[PDB]
Amino acid sequence: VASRPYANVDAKPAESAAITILNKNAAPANLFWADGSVELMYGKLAFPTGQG
Amino acid sequence: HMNIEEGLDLSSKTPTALVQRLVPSVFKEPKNILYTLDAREMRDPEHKTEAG
Repeated sequence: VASRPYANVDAKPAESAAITILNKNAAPANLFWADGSVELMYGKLAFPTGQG
Repeated sequence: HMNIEEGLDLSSKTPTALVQRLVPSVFKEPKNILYTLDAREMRDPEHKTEAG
């Protein structure tokens, strides 16, 4: 019941429900997004100054 | 240090040999501590500070 506000699909799978693969052939992807989901974190390693 | 000798005429007596004894004083092999930090670990300065 606590999961119901977080639901994302209209029903649970049937018993032995079939799977359809969309990528029938190998192909290059064209990419789409709405902003704020796709991100780069940037960090700096501590390479010391003065030592060596 | 000296021998004692007895009597007035000492012509029969060996005089005391002066022995210049010496005491050695020497350094040990130097004593060391080694640690390492990688360039990820060095991002937190407490590691160097507490290990020092």
